[PDB]
Amino acid sequence: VKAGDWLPGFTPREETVYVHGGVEPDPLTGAILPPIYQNTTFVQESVENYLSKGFSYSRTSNPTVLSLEKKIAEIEGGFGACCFATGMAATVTIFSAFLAPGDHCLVTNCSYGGTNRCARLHFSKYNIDFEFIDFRDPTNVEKAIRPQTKVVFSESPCNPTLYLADIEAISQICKEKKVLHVCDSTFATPYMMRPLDLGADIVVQSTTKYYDGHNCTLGGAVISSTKEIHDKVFFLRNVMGNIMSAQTAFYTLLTLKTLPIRVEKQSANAQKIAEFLSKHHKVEHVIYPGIPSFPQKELALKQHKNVHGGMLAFEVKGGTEAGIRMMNHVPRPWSLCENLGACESIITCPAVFNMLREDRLKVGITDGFIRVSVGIEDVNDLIDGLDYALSKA
Amino acid sequence: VKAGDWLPGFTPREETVYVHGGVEPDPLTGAILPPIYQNTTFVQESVENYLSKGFSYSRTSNPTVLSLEKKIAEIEGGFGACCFATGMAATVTIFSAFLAPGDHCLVTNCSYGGTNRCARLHFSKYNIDFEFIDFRDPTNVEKAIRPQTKVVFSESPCNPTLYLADIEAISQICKEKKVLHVCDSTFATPYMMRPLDLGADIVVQSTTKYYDGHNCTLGGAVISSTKEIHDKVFFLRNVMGNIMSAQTAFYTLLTLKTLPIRVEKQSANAQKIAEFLSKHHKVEHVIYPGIPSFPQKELALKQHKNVHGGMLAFEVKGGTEAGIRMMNHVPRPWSLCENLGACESIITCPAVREDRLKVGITDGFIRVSVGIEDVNDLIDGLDYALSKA
Amino acid sequence: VKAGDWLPGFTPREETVYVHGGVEPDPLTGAILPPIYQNTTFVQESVENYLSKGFSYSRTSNPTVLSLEKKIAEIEGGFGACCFATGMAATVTIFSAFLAPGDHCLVTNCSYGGTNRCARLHFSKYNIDFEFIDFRDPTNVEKAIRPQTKVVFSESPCNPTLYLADIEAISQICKEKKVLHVCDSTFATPYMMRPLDLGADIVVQSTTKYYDGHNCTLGGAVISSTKEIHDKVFFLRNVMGNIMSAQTAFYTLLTLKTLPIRVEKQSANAQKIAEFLSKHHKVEHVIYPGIPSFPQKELALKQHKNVHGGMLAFEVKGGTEAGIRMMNHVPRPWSLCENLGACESIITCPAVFNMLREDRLKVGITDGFIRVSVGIEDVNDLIDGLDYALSKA
Amino acid sequence: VKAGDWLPGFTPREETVYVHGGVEPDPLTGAILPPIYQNTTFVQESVENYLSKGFSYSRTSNPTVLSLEKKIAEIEGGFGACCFATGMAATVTIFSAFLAPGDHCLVTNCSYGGTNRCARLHFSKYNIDFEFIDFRDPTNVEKAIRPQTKVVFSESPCNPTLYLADIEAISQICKEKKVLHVCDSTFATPYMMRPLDLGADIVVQSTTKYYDGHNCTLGGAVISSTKEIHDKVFFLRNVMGNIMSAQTAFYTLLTLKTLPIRVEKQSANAQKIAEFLSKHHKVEHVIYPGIPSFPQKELALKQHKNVHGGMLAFEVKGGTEAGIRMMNHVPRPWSLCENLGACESIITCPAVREDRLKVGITDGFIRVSVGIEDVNDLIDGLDYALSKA
Ligand SMILES: *Cc1c(COP(=O)(O)O)cnc(C)c1O
Ligand SMILES: *Cc1c(COP(=O)(O)O)cnc(C)c1O
Ligand SMILES: *Cc1c(COP(=O)(O)O)cnc(C)c1O
Ligand SMILES: *Cc1c(COP(=O)(O)O)cnc(C)c1O
Repeated sequence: VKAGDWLPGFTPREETVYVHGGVEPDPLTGAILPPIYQNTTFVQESVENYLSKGFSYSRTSNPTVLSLEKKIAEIEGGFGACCFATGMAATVTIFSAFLAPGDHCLVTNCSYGGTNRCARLHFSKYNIDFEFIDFRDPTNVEKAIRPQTKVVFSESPCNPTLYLADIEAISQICKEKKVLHVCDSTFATPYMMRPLDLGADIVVQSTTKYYDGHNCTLGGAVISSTKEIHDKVFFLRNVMGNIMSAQTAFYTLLTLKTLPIRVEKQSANAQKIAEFLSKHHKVEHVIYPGIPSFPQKELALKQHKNVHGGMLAFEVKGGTEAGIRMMNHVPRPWSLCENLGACESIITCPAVFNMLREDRLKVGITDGFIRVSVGIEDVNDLIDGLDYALSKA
Repeated sequence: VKAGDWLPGFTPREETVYVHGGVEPDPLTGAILPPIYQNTTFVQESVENYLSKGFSYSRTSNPTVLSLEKKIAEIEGGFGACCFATGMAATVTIFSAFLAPGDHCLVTNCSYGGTNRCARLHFSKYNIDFEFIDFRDPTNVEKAIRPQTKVVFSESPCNPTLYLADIEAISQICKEKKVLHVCDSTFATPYMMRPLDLGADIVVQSTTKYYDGHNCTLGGAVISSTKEIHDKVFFLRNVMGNIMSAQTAFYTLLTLKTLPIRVEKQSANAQKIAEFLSKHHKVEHVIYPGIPSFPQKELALKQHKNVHGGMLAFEVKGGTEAGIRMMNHVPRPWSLCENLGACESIITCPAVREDRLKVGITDGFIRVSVGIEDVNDLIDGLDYALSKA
Repeated sequence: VKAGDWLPGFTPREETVYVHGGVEPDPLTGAILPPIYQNTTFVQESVENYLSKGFSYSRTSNPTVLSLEKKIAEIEGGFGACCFATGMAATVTIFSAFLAPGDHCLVTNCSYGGTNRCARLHFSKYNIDFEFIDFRDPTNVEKAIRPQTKVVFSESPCNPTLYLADIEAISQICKEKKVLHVCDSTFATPYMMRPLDLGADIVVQSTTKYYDGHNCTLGGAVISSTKEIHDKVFFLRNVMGNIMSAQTAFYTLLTLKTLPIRVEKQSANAQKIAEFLSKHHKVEHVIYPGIPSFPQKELALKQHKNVHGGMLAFEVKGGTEAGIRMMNHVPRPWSLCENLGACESIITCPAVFNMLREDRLKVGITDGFIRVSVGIEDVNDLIDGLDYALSKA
Repeated sequence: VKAGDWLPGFTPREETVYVHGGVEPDPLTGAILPPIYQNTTFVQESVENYLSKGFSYSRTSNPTVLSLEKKIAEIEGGFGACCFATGMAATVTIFSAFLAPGDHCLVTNCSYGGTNRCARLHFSKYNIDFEFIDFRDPTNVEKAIRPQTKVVFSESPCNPTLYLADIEAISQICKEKKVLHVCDSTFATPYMMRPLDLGADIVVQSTTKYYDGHNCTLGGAVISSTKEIHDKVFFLRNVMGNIMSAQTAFYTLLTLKTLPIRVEKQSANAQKIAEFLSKHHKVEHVIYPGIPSFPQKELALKQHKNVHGGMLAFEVKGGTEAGIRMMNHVPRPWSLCENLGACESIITCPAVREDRLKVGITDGFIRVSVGIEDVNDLIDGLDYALSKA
């Protein structure tokens, strides 16, 4: 074994895979990072040697994007990954590939807003029936499967309610039923939970959130457990032209290296903040998978590795008015905006940042429902700011 | 009127719009170029001031992408534009927005391969009927329109045959029929043909090609004639997650500035190369709108402005094997690859299928993208290559 | 000869060199554009194979920067090129390499402000004597050469007066005198004049201006006629750590492709604008190498190929007050700012955008002296805006 | 105090400054990250409003670079910071600004190679006398100060020996002597040592190393304790044309956010690797501030905060050939290259010169940059490599 070779028969440990996975020094120059292939087209040597060097057009595939895809397939435990302009585009590509008119698709009722909206507002017009059910109980899913069900789409934890789905149990049901199991583990990251290890057929990620974790790029990823699934997604990406760009792939290859340490820090910070809010006289409920009153504590302890994540939610006593005063008074370092998973701590109120009382209520997004993405700042500053805002609420 | 203002009541001339349309110096700093908003989210000042600064999340809209969209809307003469990760995503978004199960869509039979394939192989599974017809006679279009027809999709010039479609007549037909006319004018560029000026309801562009013209970025654009259409596209883009990145948009804002002079040069070179090939004994036919042998020269002279474009095609005597030997022996500066519209001259023979000769792509059919190299190097390379055919 | 080879024994024509010079498809993937080597360090195969792949540290050299350097050396007719963070850094590196205390350096008295300032304010403290003389007459230079003269630094055309220097004649003198001839041909571009073809030893370029021509990047280049000179510059760049970045190199590799067509359009526009101003009753003098009253018309016709450039200057009747009203009233498309050579037409007043009357007068930068960089907009818009501003002056 | 404001009278804690220092949401859009001002010039509103928006030309200053400079000034506790294309340009600019013919400058004898070489081989031709001495005893510094001495240049820890300099004592010596103290704390990072807090007049940083920590960018920074010093540096940077690019500054603004957790991890790994090597029979000596065998452990415990850093060094028994065989057989995840401070673990043996052993770099001297990989992979690779020594 020489410098540049890995030791044979060794599987690199996890953090090493985050640092190096799917990437070796440039063969041509030894460049330690992958060069950015900011180019549209790739010259062919001859008609007979078409694609011999593996590339022809970046809408189809691109060397930088491919390096990122390989690293992501390694980190998530999948056969192959496909990288997309956004997480919404990865989601939409799954829905586009595996559903046809007359098909049934069970979706967690607490899915990300955008996922729900793309299902109801758009894909339903193709006479695809999306049924949104409670995924907390796996028997609910098992018995909601119909003969037209082709896809079961789980999310865990859920955006923003933080409800968990038992991925292993649902995967068990879907295998027995011969149904595709797709799971959106954006809130979890592979550091906390890898649905493909838990039996999922497909994982969808918004790399915008934690993969990036820097509020820098948009991106999506579809990680497939088999070559058939992977090739289907690959084909449809080429057709829908929603592939990720080389520059975004570079950014994400760079930010993935620190995902484990980032998520550890965010999660410790979030554990402390959730405990603080748990004791606060102005706070009505606190949802965080790591505090002992979490209603799905057992599933969390079963399913979450290392951490319980950077996301939490709470409710301020007083209702919408108090929540709004609180939001309007949360100071820096906090940011009042959308997105999550970033180094920068973010706070938002999903119910004021278009629908009706009863929907957001049945969903769990109450009127004072504040969603919180914890970053890597000093937790004492973050709690100072929350405490101030709360005294103002 | 002081420094930094456009004169009220005056309209910039064409090239000025390419340089400056949709962009002003940065209000905060005066930066002559718009900064790159390489950021995903935008901080809101309060709950009630939500969106007061115009942005929330870059998947929905981004300032750099918006400046490019304003430029493109100005260049193509439309109400609004939306920018996409690719031309194929733009096309797909039109299909997704304006078709439903049971609808009918007429598509030019000589469309870009990708368009034909996403229609026939994906959207057709939603029980959408795509009919491919010959758009060279607008009477065909008029006769083929059904009551379920929602979209007529033209492309002019066509890839790779360079067939032309009469955008104005087709638009009058669709207006009378209240059907949406979408035109893919990627091969023309707005510098030679603007379908919105000719009555098209929507324009689709692969900005990858000429807008970029540098082999650098991928991109797509949908330019909408009306606010209703543009709002629909915008909403669907947000739902599809196929918006263009801010970095890409910065690149394209940069490269658009030289589109007029780039296309002037490419078309000069293309005219010269077409005349050269028109005389070569190894060459069966030459297709370029700028030579008298062009079948649709009347429509060409009516519809094309400034130039006849950087794209041409030609047939080499001897069929597929001849074309292949030529390709294998085309020297630099030519590049054998995909893509078109670049400063780098590109040659390809898409053949290397009885529906090919129905789509007009024959055995020795060679599509040629003329760049801005010295035309003598390009012609000398072509002449050598042909000596090996 | 196969696809990917050039025809043997052919020298590619000029515009072809701008499009392709110093760049071939990526050997590894066939990528038509050079990949961006956004990386600091390059992995070595072994101790004995150190530098075998040619790179180790991007402060010293970088593959993207090297591609740009090769293209630039081709376009300018030099042995080798060295690319720098800015044009000021290239200039400073020349001054740093070839002057020592006690040395004499003749500089054109109408050099770029920054060049003059770095000479007087900084390098003079090393007891280097910079003598600034009129370069319009080559005999002035010949007879101003002293035994301590090591460097003759010409600029042509000059920023902003547009004075020309007879590069061939000065090169002749410097050869006979055994003195280094450096020429800053930023205003000219190699499309109009290549001092290395005219006998210069070194060419300095601010690639910020026309190489870029898009107001996008900063950059500098030093093109050396011999390997000795080139290696000296290379060493000193590594030591002073002012190399250009891979990303800026990519941008410039991309913008160089259109330099010929850009400069043709800018120059036609500038010829028209200079004629218009030549006829304008509010304009006192107009300087443009292309109009028939240019005082150095003969040298211009001798020395300029294809074009007379995008730069012009004029003076408004009325003095500083009229000039200021005019500047304050020039509308878009014009931009009131610094820089030049860009697609965007730019106007500025060097004498109000810190010194004294008599210096700016002896220099030629009069009080109403407006410098104009013409872009590629529609010339009718540009003349409309100038005419408006002038009616306002 | 509403959303978007810092509480008046409060000072952010350390890690918060790494995330947020010197940056606010974009006033125009609310963009949570500052846009990239990839532009050369800035449009002025009028002749008299010249510079009213703060910018004119990116060689002189640029908004992205300025936001990074504000962050860095906050992190290092200085009046101001200027950013440069590289660490070497920062060092060079200090030498250019503060030395003149006939001046004297004391420089640590175990400085980074580049610093020693730009002094001995370039600036010495301006009749500037550079004296290289042993900074481990501040009495040496005090005794070596001449009336022509203008700059004392310390570096702590030193590259590659990891010698420490007592920044506080040296600063007191230079204060009494009214000589400028510049400290290159590149190896320490402000997370472990901030020389400005210890009395240094100037800090120089290669942001290439830990500030970046990703092997991505080159960069330098000069942090000035006073406005006089900072204005001098700024003026000279404008004259030298060696400012940092806006894109680089964007990258570094990004990577700085994780510097604390990166360095925490690297130093944990480094402590474990040093303890491992301290026990290996093939290893002569191990140099890491965090083990009891460290000669300057008292100064280490006094001057280092939080961690003892990601850098270590060690000597392999058998000399140069042993070190070389080890290097040739260090496996992945290790990278054999230059640079340090990255998430990617890097190893090198700078030897492959009687002044080497005067500068303390022996035959089997191996400098090691510990990244954030799993320490077991790193130790296993080192153990194999050593089995081949
Ligand atoms: C944000 C999100 C998405 C959408 O991904 P984008 O990158 O914003 O398009 C999908 N799933 C979850 C859980 C998400 O949070
Ligand atoms: C290439 C092309 C497209 C597709 O655009 P992409 O950017 O490659 O996805 C659409 N129409 C035409 C005419 C095209 O040539
Ligand atoms: C602008 C200029 C320079 C300086 O180059 P920068 O890129 O601005 O540092 C040098 N010479 C001339 C003629 C110039 O115009
Ligand atoms: C590398 C280094 C430098 C030089 O910085 P660059 O960015 O490589 O130019 C200066 N000081 C130390 C300690 C260094 O290690």
